[PDB]
Amino acid sequence: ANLNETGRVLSVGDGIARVFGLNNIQAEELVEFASGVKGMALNLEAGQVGIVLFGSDRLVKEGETVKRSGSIVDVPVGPALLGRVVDALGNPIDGKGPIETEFRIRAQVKAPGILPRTSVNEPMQTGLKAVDALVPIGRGQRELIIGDRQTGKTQIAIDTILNQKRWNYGQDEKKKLYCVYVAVGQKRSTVAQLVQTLEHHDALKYSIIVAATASEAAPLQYLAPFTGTAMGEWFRDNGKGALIVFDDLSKQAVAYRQMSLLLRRPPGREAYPGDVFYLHSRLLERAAKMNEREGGGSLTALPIIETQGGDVSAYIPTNVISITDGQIFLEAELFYKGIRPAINVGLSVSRVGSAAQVKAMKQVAGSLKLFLAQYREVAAFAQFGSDLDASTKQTLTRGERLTLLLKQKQASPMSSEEMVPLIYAGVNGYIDNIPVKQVEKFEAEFVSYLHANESDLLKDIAATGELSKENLEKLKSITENFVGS
Amino acid sequence: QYLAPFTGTAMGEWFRDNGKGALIVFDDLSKQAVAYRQMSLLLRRPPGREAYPGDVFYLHSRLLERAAKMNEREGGGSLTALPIIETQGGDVSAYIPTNVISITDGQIFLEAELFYKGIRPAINVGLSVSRVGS
Amino acid sequence: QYLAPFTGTAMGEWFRDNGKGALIVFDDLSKQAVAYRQMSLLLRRPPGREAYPGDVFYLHSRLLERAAKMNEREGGGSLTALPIIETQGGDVSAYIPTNVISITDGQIFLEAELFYKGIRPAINVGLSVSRVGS
Amino acid sequence: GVGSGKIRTVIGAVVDVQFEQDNLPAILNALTIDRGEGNKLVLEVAQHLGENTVRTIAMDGTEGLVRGTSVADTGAPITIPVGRGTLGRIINVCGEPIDERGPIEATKFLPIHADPPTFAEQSTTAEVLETGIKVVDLLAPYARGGKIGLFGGAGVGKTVFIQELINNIAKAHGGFSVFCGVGERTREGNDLYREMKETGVINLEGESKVTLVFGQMNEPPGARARVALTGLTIAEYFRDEEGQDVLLFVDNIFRFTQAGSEVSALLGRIPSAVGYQPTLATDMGALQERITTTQKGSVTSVQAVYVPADDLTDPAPATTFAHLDATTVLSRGISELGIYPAVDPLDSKSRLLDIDVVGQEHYDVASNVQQTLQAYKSLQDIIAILGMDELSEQDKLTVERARKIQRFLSQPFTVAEVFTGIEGRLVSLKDTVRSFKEILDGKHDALPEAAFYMVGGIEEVVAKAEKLAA
Amino acid sequence: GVGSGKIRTVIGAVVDVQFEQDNLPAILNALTIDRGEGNKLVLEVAQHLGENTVRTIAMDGTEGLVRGTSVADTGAPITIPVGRGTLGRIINVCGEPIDERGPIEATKFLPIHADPPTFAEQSTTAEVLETGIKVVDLLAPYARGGKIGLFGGAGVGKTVFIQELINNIAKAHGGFSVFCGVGERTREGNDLYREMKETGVINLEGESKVTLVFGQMNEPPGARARVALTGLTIAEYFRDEEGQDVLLFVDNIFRFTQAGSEVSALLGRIPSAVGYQPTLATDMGALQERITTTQKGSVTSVQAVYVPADDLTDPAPATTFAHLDATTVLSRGISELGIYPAVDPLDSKSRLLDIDVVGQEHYDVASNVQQTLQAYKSLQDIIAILGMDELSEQDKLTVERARKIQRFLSQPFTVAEVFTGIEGRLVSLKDTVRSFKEILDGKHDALPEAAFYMVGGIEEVVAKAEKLAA
Amino acid sequence: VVDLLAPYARGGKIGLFGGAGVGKTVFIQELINNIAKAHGGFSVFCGVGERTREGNDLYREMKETGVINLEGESKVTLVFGQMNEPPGARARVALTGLTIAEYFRDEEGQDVLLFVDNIFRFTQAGSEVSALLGRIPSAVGYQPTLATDMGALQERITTTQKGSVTSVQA
Amino acid sequence: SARRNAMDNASKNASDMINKYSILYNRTRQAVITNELVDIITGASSL
Amino acid sequence: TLREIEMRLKSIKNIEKITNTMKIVAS
Ligand SMILES: Nc1ncnc2c1ncn2[C@@H]1O[C@H](COP(=O)(O)OP(=O)(O)OP(=O)(O)O)[C@@H](O)[C@H]1O
Ligand SMILES: Nc1ncnc2c1ncn2[C@@H]1O[C@H](COP(=O)(O)OP(=O)(O)O)[C@@H](O)[C@H]1O
Ligand SMILES: Nc1ncnc2c1ncn2[C@@H]1O[C@H](COP(=O)(O)OP(=O)(O)O)[C@@H](O)[C@H]1O
Ligand SMILES: [Mg+2]
Ligand SMILES: [Mg+2]
Ligand SMILES: [Mg+2]
Repeated sequence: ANLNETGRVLSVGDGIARVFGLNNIQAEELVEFASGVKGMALNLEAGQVGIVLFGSDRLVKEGETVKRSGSIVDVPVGPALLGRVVDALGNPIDGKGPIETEFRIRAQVKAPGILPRTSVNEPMQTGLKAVDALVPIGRGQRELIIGDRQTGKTQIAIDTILNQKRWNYGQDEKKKLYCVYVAVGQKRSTVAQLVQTLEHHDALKYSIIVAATASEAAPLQYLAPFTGTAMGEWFRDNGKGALIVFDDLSKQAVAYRQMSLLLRRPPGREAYPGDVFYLHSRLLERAAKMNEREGGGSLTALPIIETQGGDVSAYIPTNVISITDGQIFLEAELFYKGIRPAINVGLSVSRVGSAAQVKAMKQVAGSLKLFLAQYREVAAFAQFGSDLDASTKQTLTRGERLTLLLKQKQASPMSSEEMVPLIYAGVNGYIDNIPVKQVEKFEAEFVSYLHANESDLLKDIAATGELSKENLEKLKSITENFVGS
Repeated sequence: QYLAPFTGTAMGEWFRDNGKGALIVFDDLSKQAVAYRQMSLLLRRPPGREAYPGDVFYLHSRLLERAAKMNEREGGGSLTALPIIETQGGDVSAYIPTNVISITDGQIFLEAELFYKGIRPAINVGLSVSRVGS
Repeated sequence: QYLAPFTGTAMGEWFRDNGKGALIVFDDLSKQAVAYRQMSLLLRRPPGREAYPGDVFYLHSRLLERAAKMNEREGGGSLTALPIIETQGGDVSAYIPTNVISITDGQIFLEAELFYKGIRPAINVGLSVSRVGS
Repeated sequence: GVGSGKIRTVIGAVVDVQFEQDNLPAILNALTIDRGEGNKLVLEVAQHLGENTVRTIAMDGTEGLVRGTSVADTGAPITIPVGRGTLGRIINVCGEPIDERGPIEATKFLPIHADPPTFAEQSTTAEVLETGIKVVDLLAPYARGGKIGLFGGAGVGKTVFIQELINNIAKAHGGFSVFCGVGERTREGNDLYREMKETGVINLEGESKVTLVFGQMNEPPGARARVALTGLTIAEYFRDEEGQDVLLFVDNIFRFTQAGSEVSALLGRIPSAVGYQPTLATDMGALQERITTTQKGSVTSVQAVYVPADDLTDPAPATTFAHLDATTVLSRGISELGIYPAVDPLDSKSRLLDIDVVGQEHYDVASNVQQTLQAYKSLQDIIAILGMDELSEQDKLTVERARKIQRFLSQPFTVAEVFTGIEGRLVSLKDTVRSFKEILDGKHDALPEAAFYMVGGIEEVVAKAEKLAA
Repeated sequence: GVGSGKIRTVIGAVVDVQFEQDNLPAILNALTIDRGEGNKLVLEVAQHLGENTVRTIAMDGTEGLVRGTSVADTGAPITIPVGRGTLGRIINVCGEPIDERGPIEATKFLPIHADPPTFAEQSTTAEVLETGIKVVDLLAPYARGGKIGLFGGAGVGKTVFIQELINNIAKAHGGFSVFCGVGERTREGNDLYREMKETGVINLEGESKVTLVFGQMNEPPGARARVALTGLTIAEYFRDEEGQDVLLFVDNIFRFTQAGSEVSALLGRIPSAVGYQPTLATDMGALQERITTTQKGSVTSVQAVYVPADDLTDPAPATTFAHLDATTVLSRGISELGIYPAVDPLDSKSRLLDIDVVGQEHYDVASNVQQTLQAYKSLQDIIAILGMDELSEQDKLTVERARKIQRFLSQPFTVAEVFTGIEGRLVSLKDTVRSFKEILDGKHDALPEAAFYMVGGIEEVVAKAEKLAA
Repeated sequence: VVDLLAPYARGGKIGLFGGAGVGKTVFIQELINNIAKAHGGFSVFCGVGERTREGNDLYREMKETGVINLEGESKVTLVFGQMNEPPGARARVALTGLTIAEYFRDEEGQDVLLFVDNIFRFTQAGSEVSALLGRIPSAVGYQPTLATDMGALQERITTTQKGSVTSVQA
Repeated sequence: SARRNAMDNASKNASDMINKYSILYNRTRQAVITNELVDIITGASSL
Repeated sequence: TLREIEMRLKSIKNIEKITNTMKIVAS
């Protein structure tokens, strides 16, 4: 009888439910069917309501009564979600008890304006020496992880999460960083294995995993990045620092293409809807560093875009690259060359990371990147331009040692005090004597002995983090003592 | 043109059911899928690769599958099929060929490079292969 | 913008009929086709290649055919047309170029490679031809 | 609920059935149209069109249907018999034995549609499965209890690759196996069915080990898009109710995705990219996620995945890589050179190529072989134009080793005795590893490239080099 | 007729409003849906669907909208506060401040939509603008009171190039300025807003000089498509009513065209090439023609143009070429070498490259530079194959000169202090004219080619040569 | 050269290549005079969507070469459908001129020549008509009825026991 | 007298590479025209 | 890809310009 807060279903098909009634329903309002399946009403038409399903269409028949929820799609937030595996809606799926909720934040929240923002200066050490030295990331920055299939995009994001363990032991809040991993379109076994990998390093108890596997309905895969961002936006608004990794956005646009094409919304380029750019624009823009009057918190977003044959000119990636504050291109061709991570430095770049990079590294990394900027040009032509000229051949025996030094095994984040000695031995070229077969093992115990030799040389960086001219006189005294090993 | 391979198969299928031997040569299925694409695109059916409908493979699949050697219980007759596919520039990675190749029990490739050279028939021995020919 | 080449031709067609000489330069037809295409796709007229309508060739054909050398029986005047086509990366195989080139009595190709070389105007002598240039 | 409705319209392989009020069958239910004497015609509810009308997909041919014929509602999805009685039988998509050896006797009957295993009972088994293939047990080692995919265009040898693992692994593996043929040649099942009764896996006079399900290219889209859900339902009963390790060989899983595109136009869906259906990642995800190792039992799946026109950017294979734990990409250009199997060493990857699984000894060789094979195919332009003589002194030695490795990777399979004549060859995992250390180093660098062609390890290379030296 | 109307449907960012007869609002009007507080929703009338129904485009988010709520008609387009009181304020497209520094002081109000100046009131201005960059004020000089475009894809240095032109011109230019941001990053506006408070252009103690109207990429496509028309209204008020020479930096103008494509699909338009809207040149032309120099005042505009996937053949930038007086194409291949700015020294053209504007001297200097760089690019194959030894004695010197020139084209920008650490260097216009002749003649053909990287002026190249030699 | 390397098929189809300015109009005018005196059959020239100037220059070049005389009786008939005519006209002109050639074949029993120039603009004109009818365009924006529209013109060109029609199509 | 043998084969192996890269270009253009028109036909005939 | 085909063509098509003009020069 009443069709203002309830309504009967006209037709349900492939997750799309057209319901008659709901005269007082809002746009993007969560609804509840008579079979426990949720859903939100995207397009409010004249005489009917287009509702997508957060589940299966098997339990819904024609004429099913549809109760409302009277609220836009919101999700639980707070610190009581740290260490829990949840879906896109917020319901726990790890089985470790229900979710204690502090407050709730909408899934579709407008990004903060200009004035509540401030210039980024807080660093975010990923642990990778090839990243923090060449493409530094600040807190509130948008650094894209774009690459082809199985080139190391996921493993780079994990190394950033595992690296932030050494700051969750202390009490300093400016260095704290809580991680968020939003699995979009993956399989149940991969995400579950990723949880145990994060539980194998005590990295789960400060990170929140939002699982939207491939079996779930397309509205769930679409909403998972937005809900994950809102769950990390709670830390931003309360002064704390947060980090979220979208893995990935290339499969989210596929799910958003289903909701659009099945709600009879007109398609655009490459069968994707028109606002496929606005799908990602309002998502990454919600990550920034805010004023001290607004809390002083920061949320950093790491999106992942899987290309097809290195095609950086495809529809979806060209949009994302135009949004982020830089990208980290992973070329599958450099992976077999030995370079791991296969970071094509000639294309990856950060923008406002130069002033966010550590001062102890900027003192040695500012010139370091430009040594490879020359090396990629000369090393590519030593048999094509077949002229045996030893005039500028010194750059070849210099870059091949540092580019081989940028290697780093999987899930092995090197600390700031563990990376600065290696770079100084590379920029100066004082390790060119050792062959290309023992340099990878030279680094293995060049870091370990420095702890036993001078444990008071790492406690200063743990408090200050800056190396002055005094240590420059000591580094020269440390260098010459271990050149014969 | 779309029905001629099916009826011709049915005409040679009478010999197959009566324990006899029959042979059918489709010349050619490359121009049959053009006729099927014509009636498909005039029926407002959405196109796909090379503007062909998605069921362009199911067109030839149920066609060639009717050509085989039957068991001893049902006489033992057999129907051999010799389909023909015309390529464009030696493009074996095209839509229609990859569909037919994935149906037929091998193929006999004919590169035009050896044809004008003198080798006739220009059978590319390096690409032609039979499967149950052991 | 779609009516300008036609009203411009008719204004230059008065000189042709009165036994006088006339010259007309369409600058440009490549931006006129995008104007007709804009109003055609909004008039629910079915699109074709590159969204250009079916009668996109009938647009530039009946426009340039109105330029000719008249007999002395009709005055003896002459209307000369100088169409201009802005290509995209030297793409002489695109739709609008293929239309106009197949209608005009030759073309004068301007390649930017010779413009940076210093030769101005950068006239590609090797492939720019005139049919009745004898 | 059990009522009765009538057919309103019939288009292609899609039939709409009109019911009365309150008697509408739910989605994914099974309908029955009685031909009576031939057999029964089954439908499956796809969507509710409204006006007391549903839209179904026919599990057989729609030829002969007349508007007005009544249809009965079974009140349940396509129920199939599952249990120990299915071992050694050939079943269709509906659940009926097509081996004409009598009805299949069983007690439990499960529907073909079932919810995939949740996040709670997911397993993280990263165990190596020895295959005997050199390219496999070195570069992309298969994961036991995981999912393996075989790509490559038509004619590269995806079907031949499978029947080797059926002959090699399925016998050493004591557990049961299931082979569901999805949209492939019918003779490839007949010529394989006789091979299972002579090997010992299937014995009609005793107890068997494998179960056969077949929906071939002669089957309409409704059967070619649901036959994969029948063979998978049986494997889940052996895993979650009997707790056995089950092998699931799928060939070809692409036909499941393909058949969905032949009906999506008739189901009223706006065609997605390259004429595909929007529900592509979901419909595939609602089938590839049910194939996973749970806490109960373990399921190892080796699925052959067809690639349309050698296009890996095609929407059908591109969404399949995410559901696979280890990939074995086959290339067409490799097969034109005579290298079998045509396993691309630069595209076949695995999750077990880590030092936490096989150690540093195996990982060093695999990382050194892929680096040599990359240096040769990255300078392929200079070799093909300026010639091999226009190279450096080291980049000419790497080419020499790579050409040996590229051919040493080739291996005669057990089923390859009918195409080559050479006996079948099975090489151990550790036997393959050291064989490449004696090729990357200064050892055996005097032997030609023809000494590594169709060979199983160096122990057979020298056996050919012994004939070569004379 | 200001009254009320009710909502009929809400789909995404497109909301249709039902009105009563004889109360139908005109097209391009402003409709307000009242939310209790400020920043209430505004709608832009786009179409008259008939039956007293109007299809509008949202200027904000549509979540929370309920069918049946009343919609007020202001009977006028989006009227923004215009005047000298807009300086130093951050305003949205609606005309409301978002810097929470209070209301906007103004008297006269003007709509955002207005007819462009007629052909009879157009002004022909061939005046050179002294920028401070060597490559700019040489090959492709900018035209004061004209329309300047910056091209290239994402990551070639378009935004940094603008932040450099602000530091140089906004204080040398006497008249006011308006910086409108169309669909760009929000932090880039904040990183720019701080520099405004420190450059002296914007101050909170005294009345500022520039107006900031920003519509970021987080705002729906209805806001990005009309925000460029908002900042344009402020500039025209300074041109028509104040008669001042105004700077109108647009970044980025590509988003204006892109936002029109995201709405055109939902407005039921047949998509054109590359998924663009049919009203491509007209919608851009209805904005580029209003940005022109009339006989009352003058408006200079430096519009950065994003190039999708580095494809200059894309319909969006290709239509922009016909509107600009001077183009500055940024090539990505120049950025990969480390040369900033990545201005293509051959593709960057200008209308003021004539002997009637700058003279025969400047025109001949820039002519020999391009011929040199074109001759150097013509020998790219020989240098990489035959080396430097296999060349004639004439083009050898040109190669030795072109390498010095293209490395001297790079200039360390004042904003590029954080990217290179090198202090910014600024040069005049006529200093560069004599600096290149001393390079073209051979007067400074002894200095090394690495002494031209990141230096400003010829008298500084020698200063670096003495230090590097020691 | 013709009767040795690439002999023309009696009642078949011959593709004529080469641009303009090489001597293509003279080659056609030669075949008109030859066959009319070698075998005794007439020739048909159909202008499928060509320029009006080329039609006037060829019509004036035929009255000076001897193949057409207004004070006597000519040898070849001319059917011109220029570019200024809508795509409906340019898609039926080839079917118009072919009909005249079938009259000399079936009723008069002769070996007729059918010159088509150009045959590509016979297909292009069909694609513009197809776009006007709204039928979904096939590959490369062509007609779904591409092999039939082309076949509807060529299959009518064959050899009978009464006569024959040879077609030389540019 | 051996440079030519390395420059004559460098001309017949380049021509054998031009043909295979000229057919591929015609294939890719033929794929662009369709896969873009199909993208228009889908969006146009969606209403 | 498509963007690099014509780019890779112009290189190979102009490599033919070099090798063919080094066969007669050596003569
Ligand atoms: N820095 C590294 N050093 C060594 N090995 C690595 C590194 N990064 C990744 N790998 C290895 O490469 C393999 C593929 O990496 P990863 O799983 O990150 O792929 P991906 O980028 O996520 O692509 P996909 O999502 O398609 O799998 C992994 O199994 C991992 O062991
Ligand atoms: N591993 C292999 N060794 C030798 N020959 C092979 C191998 N794989 C495939 N072939 C050859 O390829 C042909 C067809 O391969 P097949 O497996 O049928 O392709 P598909 O995977 O498309 O079915 C066979 O005739 C066979 O000779
Ligand atoms: N003048 C310059 N000097 C040094 N680096 C620059 C310069 N301009 C741009 N860059 C580099 O280019 C990258 C992106 O430039 P940006 O201005 O963001 O380009 P766009 O705005 O077109 O994307 C930055 O990370 C910066 O390091
Ligand atoms: Mg991954
Ligand atoms: Mg197969
Ligand atoms: Mg920018």
